[PDB]
Amino acid sequence: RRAQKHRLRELKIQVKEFADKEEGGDVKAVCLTLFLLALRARNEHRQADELEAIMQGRGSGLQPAVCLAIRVNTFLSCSQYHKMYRTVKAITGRQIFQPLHALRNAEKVLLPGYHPFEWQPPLKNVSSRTDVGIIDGLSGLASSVDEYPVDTIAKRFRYDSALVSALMDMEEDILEGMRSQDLDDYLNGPFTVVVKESCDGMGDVSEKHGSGPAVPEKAVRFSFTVMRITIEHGSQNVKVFEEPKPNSELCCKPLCLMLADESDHETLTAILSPLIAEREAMKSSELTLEMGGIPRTFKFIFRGTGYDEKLVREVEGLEA
Amino acid sequence: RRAQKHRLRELKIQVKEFADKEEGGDVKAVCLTLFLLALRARNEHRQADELEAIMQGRGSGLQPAVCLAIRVNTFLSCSQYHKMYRTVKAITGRQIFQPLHALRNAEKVLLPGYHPFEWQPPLKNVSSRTDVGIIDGLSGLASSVDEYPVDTIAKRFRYDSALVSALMDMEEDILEGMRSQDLDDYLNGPFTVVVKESCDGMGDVSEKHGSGPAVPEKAVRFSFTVMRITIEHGSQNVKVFEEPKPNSELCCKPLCLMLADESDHETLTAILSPLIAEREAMKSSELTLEMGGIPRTFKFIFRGTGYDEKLVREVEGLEASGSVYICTLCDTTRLEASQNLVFHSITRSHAENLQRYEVWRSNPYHESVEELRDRVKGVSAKPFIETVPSIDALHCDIGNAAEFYKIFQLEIGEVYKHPNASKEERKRWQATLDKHLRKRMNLKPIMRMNGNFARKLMTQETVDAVCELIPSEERHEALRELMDLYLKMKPVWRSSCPAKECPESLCQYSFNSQRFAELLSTKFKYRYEGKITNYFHKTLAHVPEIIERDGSIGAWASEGNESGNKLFRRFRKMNARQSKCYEMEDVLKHHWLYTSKYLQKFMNAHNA
DNA sequence: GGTTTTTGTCTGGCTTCACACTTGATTTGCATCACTGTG
DNA sequence: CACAGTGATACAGCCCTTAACAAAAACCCG
DNA sequence: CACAGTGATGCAAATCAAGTGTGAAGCCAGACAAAAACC
DNA sequence: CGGGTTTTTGTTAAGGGCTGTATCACTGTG
Ligand SMILES: [Ca+2]
Ligand SMILES: [Ca+2]
Ligand SMILES: [Zn+2]
Repeated sequence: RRAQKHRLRELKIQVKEFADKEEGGDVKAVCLTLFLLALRARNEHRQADELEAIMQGRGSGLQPAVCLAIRVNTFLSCSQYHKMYRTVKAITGRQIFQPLHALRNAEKVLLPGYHPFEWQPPLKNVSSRTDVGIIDGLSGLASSVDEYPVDTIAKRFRYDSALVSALMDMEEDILEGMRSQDLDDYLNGPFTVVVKESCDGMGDVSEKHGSGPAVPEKAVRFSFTVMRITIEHGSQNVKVFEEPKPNSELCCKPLCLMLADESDHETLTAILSPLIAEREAMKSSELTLEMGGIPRTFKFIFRGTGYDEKLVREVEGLEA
Repeated sequence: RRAQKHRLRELKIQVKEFADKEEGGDVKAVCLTLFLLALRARNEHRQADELEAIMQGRGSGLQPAVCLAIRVNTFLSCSQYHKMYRTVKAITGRQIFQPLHALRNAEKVLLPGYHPFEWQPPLKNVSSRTDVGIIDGLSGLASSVDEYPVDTIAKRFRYDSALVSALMDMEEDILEGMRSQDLDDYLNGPFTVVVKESCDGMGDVSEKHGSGPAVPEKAVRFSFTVMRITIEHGSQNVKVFEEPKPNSELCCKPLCLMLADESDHETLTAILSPLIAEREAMKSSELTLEMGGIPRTFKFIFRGTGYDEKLVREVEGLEASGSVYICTLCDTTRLEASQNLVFHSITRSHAENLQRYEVWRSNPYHESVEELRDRVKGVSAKPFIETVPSIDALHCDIGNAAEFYKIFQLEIGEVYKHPNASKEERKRWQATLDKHLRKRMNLKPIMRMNGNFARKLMTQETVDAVCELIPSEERHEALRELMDLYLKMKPVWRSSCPAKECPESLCQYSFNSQRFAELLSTKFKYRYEGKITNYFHKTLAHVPEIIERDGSIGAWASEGNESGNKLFRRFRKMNARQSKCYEMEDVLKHHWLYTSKYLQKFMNAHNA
């Protein structure tokens, strides 16, 4: 490297002084172009195509989004992925899989708290901030010695931000659906979105050791799916996206996981009150989101169909 | 392509004149150097390495062996690997990975039954064929409706085939160790191989649907691992290998997997008889096997230590498990063991148990039931598996920790002043002990005691948190000193090399044992007058003798077999066919592939 | 209209990739089989 | 002293620019 | 009428290795000649 | 045999950016 730099001590100087004049000072692009022309003069076309793919990250590389998709949908843990990446490094020599920090950087885009959303009218009792991530499910429940004892752990997502992330994960799907029925592409009619929220407790979940309250060995999950999305066109309505597998495990997007008891009622109400408040506030509100270069509005219709009979009774008044 | 030549016309002239006058005339090469310099300055070393690889010899494409190694060690299943390979191919273009059929072809080298071998003394009662794979564990037992009913599903490797597969998987480690010992390389002396047999029966395995016998919901695994390999040189032998993690899940090798009850002696013996026949046949023979192009001979020394207390009682011939004869190494009654607590001797063996069964059956002296049992020292059944006298470290620790838990539960109630207590009092003692244990050291209450619970409860903070609930001070000091004694005792029978990393502890074990025994006999007369646990008996009597006889206690423990049991459920649920007739075979093959070591060095290529 | 950029061509000569036929010889892809797991 | 995870976080290693100087290996010829 | 596995088996589709003479395409030489977006 | 010339490789310190590994309290099969 040092010998090449010392021999090439001037060539960089005049190529950069020309780049400052002809282009602006982008030495990498002009050097790549000159290499491509040199290869063409030497008559290698497949090699030039491969180099172009490499510069575009197609011939190799496996972009971090693709690597994260592989790791997540292959049910591979982070440590196992690191082992596989390290051994592929050592053997092949190139970088076929991306590093864990790159995966984690690409992770933040899909998680809630990255896109900007504005409400009109603003949601009642819901903050207008657009960077809320994983918040405590207790909603700041009083946990001193003087009040009702708390023995639950709950991490939950704000309902509106979670809906924004779920809608943005299917941006291409919504565009394709709107293209399929020969509608426009920049149409910004008010979308009508129906969401099936399902809550069901579990049993025989092993309580762990470690610092925390006397947590019972029961877990209650809250989740929602996006069933269908429609736009208002002309006098009637037309569907854009319909889930082909409504009962699959790939559509039951989680919302709020608390390791509490289903039979216990006070803690259940305390933890699930904020979500119901947000849902009631959003029942009559309009969500604005920058959907692929054109702002479009959203509407929400909620159906609580995914409850078993015992929880339905325990919630909606009925006894036993 | 054409509209970009008129920015480069005014530059290629000086580029090529410089190349002619200084480099020699090459333009593509000098531009390669310039582009590498620019890319490395821009901090695009990934692209720089890709360009270097593509311009140099193309290293694209992984070997089927390394693909299989990744697929097995990264805990992956065939369908997930297939979709990973499909997406990688479809996106990258070139086929970096290798297909499932190629991986399946490449995995026949490691599985037993593909390499040639022979025995210099022809083994008795077993075929010399060298192309046997997974053979039925039932050994062709009669399944006719008229015969004794069968309810077991067993798939099994032949013992010598598994041994030769393991040995020439071990081949390159053996060669590397031989080089590292400053010896020759092509020497072919009588190798001695020491292997460890571990057997344990599990529970709560979910029986599947489908055609098959009335199989129970219990499983028994029979696994072995290679510990030491030695070869003779002049007047001494050299340690050609030594297992670094004898208790890991990467060393125990599955050999015979069956779904049968541990205590169902009928089917247990029915399935394990061929294994003992093979062990007896090959315990007095010699194996000739090529090793890197040069034949080498193998001797075998066989030891059984991976057996739990109940399984030793069942297969060695002791009464049931409780009896009055408590130890599996010495013939001493529970009361006599409770009064002596110090001095004993290891005096049981498989041949002694066989002859004692012969005496019990024939009754050569015309004597009654009680006196005959007294003469036969509790042997009331004929043994069928040879096991050496040893101690299972994990179960010993678990039992000792449970006993200490009960001692704390009693002491927080001061039973020494209240000889009579009620069930409500005992329940309240248990509840307060659990609450304060949680509050102080933060352990949840459990009903079956684990080993992590043992390790966390065997601390000084434990006796601290207990004694802050005991009003008296004499109990405080007694518990503290007993706890210190136990912590000084534990390292000896839990370390891989007791004679290396714990010399002072090993030396002081005897004095600590005497102090512990007399402390119990004096300050704990309310628990240990006329009765003591077999695990305390073992720890206080037999551990130094076993150290002197063997070399280490704990390297032969059942930690590896427990880890294999952990792997068994994962393999059954994600890496095996979900049918009652092929699941066991698939689990056996995948577990053998995982425990293979040729597929493990590939994932440690980063240190090369 | 001026100015600059962007494509187009010119003929002889060079290299570089695809194929024209045939017969095997592999490698690779995907459907089938009776089952599980969370209730 | 069971041993291989399990994932987020933070610090260390390696390497790029500036520019002038220093230690070291290969031929030429008196 | 849940749905994503679970791995071995087996047949069908795809790719290729062997022989040399073609075509078909990209590019090199330095120079001349029309379209198109800002004034 | 050794200056003399030419070429190869490294070195000093201030910053930026990617990459690798140790650390934290825990898990499970018992
Ligand atoms: Ca349920
Ligand atoms: Ca067991
Ligand atoms: Zn004993």
